[PDB]
Amino acid sequence: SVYPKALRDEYIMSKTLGSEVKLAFERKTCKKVAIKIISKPALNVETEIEILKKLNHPCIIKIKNFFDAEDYYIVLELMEGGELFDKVVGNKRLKEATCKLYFYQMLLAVQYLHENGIIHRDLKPENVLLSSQEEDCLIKITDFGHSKILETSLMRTLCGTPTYLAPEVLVSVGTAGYNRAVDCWSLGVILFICLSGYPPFSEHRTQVSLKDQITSGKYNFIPEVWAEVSEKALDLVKKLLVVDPKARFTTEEALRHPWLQDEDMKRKFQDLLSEENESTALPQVL
Ligand SMILES: NC(=O)c1ccc(-c2cc(-c3scc4c3OCCO4)cnc2N)cc1
Repeated sequence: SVYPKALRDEYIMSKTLGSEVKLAFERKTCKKVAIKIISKPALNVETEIEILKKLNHPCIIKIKNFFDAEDYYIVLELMEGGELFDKVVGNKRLKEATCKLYFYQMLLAVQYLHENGIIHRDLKPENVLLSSQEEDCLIKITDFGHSKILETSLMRTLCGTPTYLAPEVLVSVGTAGYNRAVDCWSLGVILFICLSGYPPFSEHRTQVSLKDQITSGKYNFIPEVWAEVSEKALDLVKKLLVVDPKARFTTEEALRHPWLQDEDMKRKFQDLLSEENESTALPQVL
């Protein structure tokens, strides 16, 4: 098959980056972009586009253009560093200071989403992108297909008498409003993987079921591997891998954790930030 005419009109398509995501060039600027192809569905796409249009944050990918045709085409910022996944697969591990730089950006991004009433719901190494091939770089969150936009139903229900209201609804009031905490769990797992080169929950060399490990919260701790890692880092992971969503660390609490009170790391991030902004900085009023 071929690409839609409206797309071909503005962009020159190119190689596959991930088998789907393609490299392409905007004709007007000769600049590199990334184009995500979603085969026809509608719903996930509708929300993803609507989310990407309204969000504006350095650690969240930006949408440049959209094409609704034989298939869906979403035009995004090209992230040259690729997926974080490819940096941690094959038991590869990142140096702790890099985990801190990356994770700090993940936390800001996800905090920003929660502030804006959005739950990602699919945080994984694959949906985290690096801006460059340098190991010191900006990261951006991607893939909002599974996202949720924020209990209004329950809220309406609590107005008025529960004369006819079922018990399980009232019981659900306790935990109502903590859906965002699933993102913090996911962050916890990502941080674990990054620090250790291996996953906290798997079926490899174990007879307890994946489900069971997770609900129990008994992650596979391998002291050999973790001796390399700080006690501060490990502590943060522990407060994110908390089974009770009400007790689990929020992004704010993670951001205040001692492991993240690291002025050098922050400085380096600011550095990479303004360096990215140089491209677009208009002179301003003194
Ligand atoms: N699942 C998604 O929504 C999504 C969106 C954008 C990207 C993305 C990937 C890349 C990649 S992947 C492997 C690469 C590469 O670029 C450098 C060469 O090697 C680049 N930009 C993107 N926006 C992935 C998934």
